[PDB]
Order: sequence, then structure tokens, then C-alpha cells
Amino acid sequence: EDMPVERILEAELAVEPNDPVTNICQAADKQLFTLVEWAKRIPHFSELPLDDQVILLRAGWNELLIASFSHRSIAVKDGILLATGLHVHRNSAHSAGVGAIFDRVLTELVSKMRDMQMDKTELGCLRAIVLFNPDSKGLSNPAEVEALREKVYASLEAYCKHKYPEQPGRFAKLLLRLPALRSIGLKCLEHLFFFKLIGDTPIDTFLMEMLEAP
Amino acid sequence: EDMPVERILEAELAVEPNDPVTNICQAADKQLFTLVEWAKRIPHFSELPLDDQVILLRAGWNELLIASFSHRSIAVKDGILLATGLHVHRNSAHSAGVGAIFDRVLTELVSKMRDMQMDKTELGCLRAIVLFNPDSKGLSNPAEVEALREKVYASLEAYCKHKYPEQPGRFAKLLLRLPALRSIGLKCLEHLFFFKLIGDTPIDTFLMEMLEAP
Amino acid sequence: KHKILHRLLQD
Amino acid sequence: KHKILHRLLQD
Ligand SMILES: CC(=C/C=C/C(C)=C/C(=O)O)/C=C1\CCCC(C(C)C)=C1CCC(C)C
Ligand SMILES: CC(=C/C=C/C(C)=C/C(=O)O)/C=C1\CCCC(C(C)C)=C1CCC(C)C
Repeated sequence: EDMPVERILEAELAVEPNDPVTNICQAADKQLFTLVEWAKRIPHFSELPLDDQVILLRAGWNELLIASFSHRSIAVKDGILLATGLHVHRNSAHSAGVGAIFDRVLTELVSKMRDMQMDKTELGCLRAIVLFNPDSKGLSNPAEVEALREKVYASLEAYCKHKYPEQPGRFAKLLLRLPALRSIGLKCLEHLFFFKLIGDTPIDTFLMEMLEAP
Repeated sequence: EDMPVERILEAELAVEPNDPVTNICQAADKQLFTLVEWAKRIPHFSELPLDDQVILLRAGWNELLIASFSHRSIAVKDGILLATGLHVHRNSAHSAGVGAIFDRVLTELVSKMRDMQMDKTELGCLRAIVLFNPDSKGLSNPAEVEALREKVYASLEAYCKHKYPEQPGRFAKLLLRLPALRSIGLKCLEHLFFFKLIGDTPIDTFLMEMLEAP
Repeated sequence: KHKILHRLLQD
Repeated sequence: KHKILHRLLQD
């Protein structure tokens, strides 16, 4: 009941017009600010108690950001485009020790997004679904978040089938990239925690705050 | 084109009629054998080259087994029923140091499976989708596995909407437990690798083989 | 805890 | 490698 994909697409268009690891971390810190503005534009997100808004973002920021630069890089050959305007090529990632996870992003996310021509509306919805994760520990009212998630995918499915009537399996194909996103998201965090432990690699304040407990 | 849910339900009915950690590990080794027989009963699985059959099972065994004992425990209060006929209560899991992951299983999987009354046919399909993971590294023909996965969820969606016409969001709700399954699956493996490192905790030959590289 | 995030959400 | 698994799938 009330969760128009037009509002979601708008949130998307509204937020987005040497060591490659360092550059990636600087980009992630920069996008963390933009992510907050994005969520605020997602219907009913702001109407939730501040405590739960914090929980949802702290729980999904990584998948949310990974989905964004992945969809943004669909045009690029073998690399991804950072929000800062810099490009990280596959070879560059490999030469810095993060080749395996970088390849997983290109293979499981970017490639697949390109093969099906996932549009901005679809991306927006998928991120909205990730944002509205009812499994987030600590939620004051999980059922309420669960209800919002269902309205997003209800609207998303309607969008599909009407926009891509000739692809009856599109809706399912979209949701089926979520397990991959979750997996890649967890691996990216492990690397990040390790980078912090090792000491090298500058980590800005917002990114660092995301690495705080719990 | 050809992937009847009747064959899938049959695979399901066909395979299934002190340290809690040790008992769980013994159960997992026992089910690994049954899992092989289950897959063999999944349409077109055996027609794939042995090499890919090995890759698919080595990549999904954990999620496949986690989904099974989770659905099997929907009746139990706060615990899960092992395939060996033993019950692991929540308190017992907590007293052995594995309380956090055990609770995640009850909260994110079992509870949710119980709240929506996920039936055996639905479980079977979800496991079939997990089995047919096109992202598995090394597949000789990923597109072929991708094609099979789409036929399973195509059949699954048809099953829903026809069996639960009053729940237009059931199909999506089912697929949306997959990211959780992936997450819980990765955490369970971490524990297992740690148990092997530490030395304590007997690990049988089939389970141990699953911990082999890659 | 989570100082920055809170400040951003409130504004 | 993966001795057991192979044997089981072949039979
Ligand atoms: C959480 C994460 C966020 C990204 C944000 C950005 C880069 C956003 C934007 O530019 O639009 C991902 C991280 C952060 C920690 C280190 C690594 C890697 C270096 C381990 C990765 C994954 C980077 C991918 C391209 C392989
Ligand atoms: C891969 C896995 C498989 C299970 C198989 C079975 C138990 C199947 C059957 O009985 O039907 C799960 C494991 C194996 C490694 C140790 C742990 C825990 C002790 C860390 C868990 C997760 C067990 C859940 C109930 C918390």
C-alpha cells in the first residue's frame, strides 16, 4: 500500500549524476554521506524511528554501495567506475592484492547487470529491498520493516512484466542476484576490517564509524 | 522447458522420512551422503558432466543442508531436529559457545519458515535453485546451469499463485530467504574451519573432504 | 556511538 | 581430490 517506483527512481537520479585500495576507501567514505540522503528519499524510511534508520543503514551500507558502483560500471570493460570519477582496472586491482574479490564483482554483479540491462528503476528497488532488511538485529519493529520490503518488491514486480512483458522471469532474476550481493558484501567487509588491523590504508571517519561495534 | 515440481517434491520425500557441536558435525557428515542421492533425483542434475556435479555440490552443500534441518525443525519450539534423531535445544547450543549462530538459524530461517508455512515442494525448489548456482567457479558451462535454475523458479512461481493464489507475494518472500541462507551458510563454514584448526571436535571423512581446497 | 550517522539522519 | 564425492556420483 503506497510505494511507487517513481519515487525510488528519483532517489537514484537525485544522488548520482596510486594504491587502488586507498582510492576505493576514499570513494566509499564519500558515498556514505550520499547514501544517507538517498535513504531519506526512499518512501517511509524517514518515518521510522531514528534508532531503526541507523540500524538499517549500518546493516546494509556495504551491499547498498556495492550495488551502486556495480551498476554504474556496466559500461566499463574490465574495471569499475568510482564515484570520485576514477577508474579501477582489473589489472590494477590484481596488482594490489585484491584481485579475487574484484573479479567476483565483475563476474557476479557487473557482468550480470549488463547482460540483462538492469535499469535504474530496478537497481533502486533492489537497493530499497536491501535497505528494508527485517533480519537486522535490534529493530524495534521488524514486522513494520518487513511490510515495507514487501511493498517495494510488490511495486518492482509490477514494474517488470509491464516494462518487460516478454521476460516473465525478470523479477526472479533480479532478486536472485541478492545472495551474491550478500556474499560479496561480507567478503568486502572482511578485507576492510583487515586493512584497519594492518594499519596501512587511510580510513576516513564515516567509513571508520561503520566499522565500529556492534 | 521441463522441470516439474512433482519430481522435486519426490526427491525431498525420498531422502527424508554430549557436546552438541560434535552431534551436529556427525549429523552433517551423515546427511552429506543423502544429499548426493537427493541431487541425483533432481531433474537434469545427473545429465551434467561429473566435474560440474562435483562443483555444484561442493559449492552448495552447506546451504542445502542448513535449509533441510531448518525446515525439519519448524515444529520444534527453540531448537532444531538433527537427521540422527537428536534435538539440540537453544540453551544447549548457547552452553557450547555456538549460541549466536544457532539463534540466527531460529530467527532468520526456522521462524520465518514456520510463519509462512513453507511446504515441502517449496523447500525442494529453493534447494534446487541453490544447487543450480551459476556463479560456482569452475563450471564448464555456466549458462547451462543458469538455464536450469530459471526452470526451477519458473516452475516454483507457477506452483505458488496456483496453490496460494491469495498470497501474490509468496514467490518473492520465498526467494528472499536466500540471502539469509547464504549469510548463515558462510558463518557456519567459518565455525567449521575453526573447529578443524583447534583440533577438538571429531570431523568425519565426508565432512572433512568438503573442507578440502579449493 | 554512531555520531556522524545520527547527525546526518536528524538534519 | 574429492574422492568420496566422485565415487558417490558415478555409482
Ligand atoms: C564496502 C565497499 C564500498 C565501496 C564504496 C564505493 C567505492 C562507492 C563508489 O565509489 O561509488 C567496498 C569496498 C570497501 C573496502 C575495500 C574494498 C576492496 C578493495 C576489498 C571494497 C570492494 C571494492 C570492489 C570494487 C572490489
Ligand atoms: C554446514 C552445516 C551442516 C549441518 C548439517 C546437519 C546437522 C544436517 C541434519 O542434521 O539434517 C552446519 C553446521 C556444521 C558445522 C558446525 C555448525 C555450528 C555448530 C557452528 C553448523 C550449524 C548448525 C546449526 C543448527 C546452528
